[PDB]
Formats: sequence, structure tokens, C-alpha cells
Amino acid sequence: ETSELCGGARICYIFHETFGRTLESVDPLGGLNTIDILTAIRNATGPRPAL
Amino acid sequence: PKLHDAIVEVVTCLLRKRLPVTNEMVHNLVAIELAYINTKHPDFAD
Repeated sequence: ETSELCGGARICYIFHETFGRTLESVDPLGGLNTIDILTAIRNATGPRPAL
Repeated sequence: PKLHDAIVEVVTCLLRKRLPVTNEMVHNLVAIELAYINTKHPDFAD
């Protein structure tokens, strides 16, 4: 019966138009505050000195 | 004479008492150098 997308290709939709796009919206530079990162890498060094 | 030698014995006893103490210190001194490397040392640059 011709109707709303369901059953089969609706899941295809879920795995592309929904899911694929959803992931495309994520970050890739999200959370990357330069200054906070500079702090983070200072923390990564820790108690020692670094070259 | 008996006193004389007794004196000597006591002296070396004292020396032996303080021996291992210094040994421990020297051991520690090396360990301290092993404990940490200062790459910010004033004479160390590259």
C-alpha cells in the first residue's frame, strides 16, 4: 500500500537521512577552545619540564 | 699499654658506626640525581 515510508527503506532513511546526517552535525571542532587546550597540554606535561 | 690499645679500638668503633651512615647518604645522593631530570637547568640548553 502506497503510504508513509515504513518497514524497509524507512530504516534505510534512519541509517542515512537521520543517522548519517546526525553524525555530520557533530563537532568536528566542537569543544576545541584553543586556550583550554593549551591548559590541557600543560596538564599533559604534568610535574616535569618538556622539550 | 692496655689503655692505649683500648683507645684505638674505641676510635675505630666510632668510625665504623659513622661509616654506613655516610654510605646511606651517598647512595641517597645518587638516587636524588636519578629521581628527577631538570631540563630547565640553567646550564642545560640546546
